Amino acid sequence: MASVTEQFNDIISLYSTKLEHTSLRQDSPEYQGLLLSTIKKLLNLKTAIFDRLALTIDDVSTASIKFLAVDYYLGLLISRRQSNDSDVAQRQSMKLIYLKKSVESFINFLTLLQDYKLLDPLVGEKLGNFKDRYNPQLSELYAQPKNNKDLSGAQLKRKEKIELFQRNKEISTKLHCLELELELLRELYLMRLHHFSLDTINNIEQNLFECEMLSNFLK
Amino acid sequence: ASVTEQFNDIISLYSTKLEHLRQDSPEYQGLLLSTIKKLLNLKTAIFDRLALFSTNETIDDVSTASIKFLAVDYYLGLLISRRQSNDSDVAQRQSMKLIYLKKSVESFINFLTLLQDYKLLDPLVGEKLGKNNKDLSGAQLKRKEKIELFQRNKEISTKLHCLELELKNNDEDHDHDELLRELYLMRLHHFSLDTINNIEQNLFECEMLSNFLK
Ligand SMILES: [Zn+2]
Ligand SMILES: [Zn+2]
Ligand SMILES: [Zn+2]
Ligand SMILES: [Zn+2]
Repeated sequence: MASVTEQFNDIISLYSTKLEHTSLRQDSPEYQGLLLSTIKKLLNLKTAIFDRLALTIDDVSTASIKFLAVDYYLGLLISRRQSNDSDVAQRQSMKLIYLKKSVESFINFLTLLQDYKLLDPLVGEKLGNFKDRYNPQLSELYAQPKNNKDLSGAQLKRKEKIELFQRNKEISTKLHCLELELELLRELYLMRLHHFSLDTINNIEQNLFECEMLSNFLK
Repeated sequence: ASVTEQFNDIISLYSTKLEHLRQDSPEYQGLLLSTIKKLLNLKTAIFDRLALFSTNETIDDVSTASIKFLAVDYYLGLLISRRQSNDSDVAQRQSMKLIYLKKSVESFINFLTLLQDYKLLDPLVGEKLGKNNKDLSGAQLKRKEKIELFQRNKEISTKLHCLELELKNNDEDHDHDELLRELYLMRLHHFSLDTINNIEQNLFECEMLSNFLK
């Protein structure tokens, strides 16, 4: 519906202008209220595009390429949800559900790019390391030091992080020069997905760590 | 019975049953509490009664067999770290945990101060001694992967390892008292790193808990 592109564009704008960063309290009903309706809209859009219109990357028309990011944006929005339930257990437990759902969306997104043979092999190696795609482990994303003496383990982790970081910076700069230069459109859209897939690894790490940390306090 | 025998038993209890199965259990928390109580009473005896470290002005005035007592505050930090409420109410548990972590930090800092008093505190440790849940978790993550910590732990562990072997390796039947003492003091150096570590972990957890309220 309406068009799908305009709808997507409005969603992304709400995200960038009001939901990515806020000056309001994140537990505020004004913030969560807009966040929730945004998500509801994006979920409706996914159904419209993927289910009802039912849309190789050669096969995708230029303006449709944007939509491969719907799960990315669901990832980003969902990780930001918070409950205001008076019940403290319920509100904390809900947070874990949000982080779980955010990560699932993020994984949907990578899996989709992989299905289109678009996935940076750096990102794909990480995606592949999940023994259970639906139960992904922070221990599968990077090598982790065995203990607090494991210098090699820690140096290996730093090596893998630095490689993520450099690659992310590289694609960010390529995306940046493309946006500013704005035939190029198609390249921009593809580069944008590229930057998203790298960003995703950071979000998946942060959410898995954050989830594990907040979970211990409920145990 | 004596101050020194009470200490070895407290430490042995910790190492065997309290350091690492079932932590929410009344049985574990019961044993943790009695051990903390014993250790606080031993603290009163050595620190206040005997005044061991207020009356021996220099580290060399402390006997080798009494160097071990410097770690009292260290073990109190550790024990207190592991205290948990088993109340059905989540908010009570979490607030009770906040309190414990705050009290474990106090002991740990007490331990470093005491090492500082004896001019034994490592210069790096010394300068360490003297935001929502997403940002805290983010910050923790990056701190936890800093190299300096692992490099330093590796070093001290190998120094420790070699000191123990130099102590044991003794076909000549020499007096290895100077080495024994070096071992003990190095072990406190180790503890001091683990303390800075634990203090950060606790402060992070304590800040996370505090967020849940504001
Ligand atoms: Zn440029
Ligand atoms: Zn989770
Ligand atoms: Zn050696
Ligand atoms: Zn605190």
